[PDB]
Amino acid sequence: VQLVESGGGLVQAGGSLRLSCAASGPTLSNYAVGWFRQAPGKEREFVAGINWSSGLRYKDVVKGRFTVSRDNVKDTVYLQMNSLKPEDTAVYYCAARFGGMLPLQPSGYANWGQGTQVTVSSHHHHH
Amino acid sequence: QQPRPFFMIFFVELWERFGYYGVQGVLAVFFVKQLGFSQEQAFVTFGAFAALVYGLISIGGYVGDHLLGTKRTIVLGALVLAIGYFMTGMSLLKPDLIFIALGTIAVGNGLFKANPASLLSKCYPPKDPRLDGAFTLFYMSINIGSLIALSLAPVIADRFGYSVTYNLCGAGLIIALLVYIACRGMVKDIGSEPDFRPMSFSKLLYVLLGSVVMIFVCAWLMHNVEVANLVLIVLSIVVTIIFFRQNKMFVAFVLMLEAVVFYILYAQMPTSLNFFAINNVHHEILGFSINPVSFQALNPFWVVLASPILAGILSMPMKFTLGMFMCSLGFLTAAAAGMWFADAQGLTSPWFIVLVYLFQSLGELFISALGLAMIAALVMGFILGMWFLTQAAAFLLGGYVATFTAVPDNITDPLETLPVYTNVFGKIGLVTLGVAVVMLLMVPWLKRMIA
Ligand SMILES: CCCCCCCCCCCCO[C@@H]1O[C@H](CO)[C@@H](O[C@H]2O[C@H](CO)[C@@H](O)[C@H](O)[C@H]2O)[C@H](O)[C@H]1O
Ligand SMILES: CCCCCCCCCCCC
Ligand SMILES: CCCCCCCCCC
Ligand SMILES: CCCCCCCC
Ligand SMILES: CCCCCC
Repeated sequence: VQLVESGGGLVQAGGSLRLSCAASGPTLSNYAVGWFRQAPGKEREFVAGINWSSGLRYKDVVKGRFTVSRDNVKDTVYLQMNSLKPEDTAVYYCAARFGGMLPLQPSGYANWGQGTQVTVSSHHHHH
Repeated sequence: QQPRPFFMIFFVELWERFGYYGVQGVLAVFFVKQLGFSQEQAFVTFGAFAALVYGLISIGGYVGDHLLGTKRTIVLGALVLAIGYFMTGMSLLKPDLIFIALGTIAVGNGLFKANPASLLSKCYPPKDPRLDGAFTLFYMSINIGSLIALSLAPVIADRFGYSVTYNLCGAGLIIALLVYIACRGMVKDIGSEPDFRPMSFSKLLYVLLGSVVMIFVCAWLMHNVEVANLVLIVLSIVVTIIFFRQNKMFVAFVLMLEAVVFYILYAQMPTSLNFFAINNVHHEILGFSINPVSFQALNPFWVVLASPILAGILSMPMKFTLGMFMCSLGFLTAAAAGMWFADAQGLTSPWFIVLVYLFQSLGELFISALGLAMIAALVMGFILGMWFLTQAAAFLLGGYVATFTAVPDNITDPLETLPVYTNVFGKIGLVTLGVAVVMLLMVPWLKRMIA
């Protein structure tokens, strides 16, 4: 019912970060977990998710870069973010809905993490 | 208001039904999530389980009347049921136990079910006016237990796992037994004739032997639904042949086929309507988040509210006809909610499902509350066996029908599942409306035959 997100942070363009979502009392195994993100001045948008039985869903602009996966031993869901780009900068939230569906809007999900800042800098080393 | 044994029976039935509906509410999800069945496998296996649970009820009344006694068979049934619930809880350690465990619940239910009502019937002098009220309260007792179980068992299963949920089903039976034993003193002169002679150990052994054989046969049939199909087909065609060879029974037959349609629809609540709630309904009502599996509790909820009112408030074939129109409207409401009142993300308001369940429960109060009760007004043993058989066939058919809504585990978009549910629920509602119309047309002829 309360999800703990961890693993945000600051990274340079082209880098990687891993987010993790863990639940307290309820076993996360019965939940589709969707990752949402809110960039400055826009609404929360669905990024990626996994349902209770390994079905996956992705926003178009993150295919081939993000992977959602689930560790049913640790009762944790992970969002592995590779080839990061500045416009991936946002507050990221995990959200959980019972069952096999990953609806696209925040209103489809009852349980929400608090949000983790992810920042991707255009920083590159000097040539 | 009522004799003292009424209250014992009220609470024994409440707790037994709590155990049973604790299982029913979570079983299809248990199949899908815990055993990894596809939704199709889960739906047909649930249909087979429910078919056995219902078809075997005929045995326990005979055992109570003629072999061991009503009160003795209450004790035996409760013990076998508790064993079954604890075995289901053990099946999480030993998955290979699951079917045997379900078979034990089925047989325990078969031994138990008819006997509390029979006992309650003997708590009143023969034309006591309070009987009607007492049996309505008896029905509410069933639905109070069911309401609690269907509400809470998914929540418990989510927070503590299936082992705890099933052990709590067992515990509910244990306390049913304890209240019976503690109040055993209230029913000293109440029972069937074998209750008052010493127990025949010959007959007890025949009942235990047959029970164990039946537990294994049930396990096999639930594991192999494709031959459970042929068993019930040949049994149905054969008992149909022998009913047709042997005009008030004609009324019993036609009402029985209509009841078949009703039970086919009732079977959707733990399967296709359950997964429709999971996949295409918002999981929040009046601002509270809920487990969508708990939506099944709307059936006993509405029954609990409506049974007094409708007890306070044509005759036989028309009451059946009205119930069929109600069921039709329940499924047409489900289809309409999905076709026209869903979100852009494919989710519909839970108030639509509240109303679906109201319609289905009114159908129940008109049909099944009043089925073999006034099929008993048209009639013997052959028709009791055939009644429970046909209702078993209905549950197998209901599982098959539910498979048309089965969703592969890789689908995650509600807009893909919504048209499957709406197409199937709409077709169910239209077929049931047609059945209701043919029923309406025959109501006058039926009502003549009953004279
Ligand atoms: C329409 C029938 C309604 C059924 C009534 C539910 C019984 C009350 C639940 C027990 C006490 C409440 O305990 C808890 O409350 C919160 C919010 O209220 C609910 O919600 C929490 O648990 C459930 C299942 O575990 C999750 O699917 C849910 O999204 C989560 O947020 C649950 O329903 C219940 O786990
Ligand atoms: C009321 C007396 C209790 C009788 C219980 C006897 C059980 C016999 C066990 C037979 C094993 C197959
Ligand atoms: C190897 C697992 C076999 C499980 C069979 C369980 C039977 C237990 C009877 C109580
Ligand atoms: C009232 C005694 C009931 C005996 C049933 C026990 C069968 C094992
Ligand atoms: C009584 C109807 C049976 C249908 C089997 C396909």
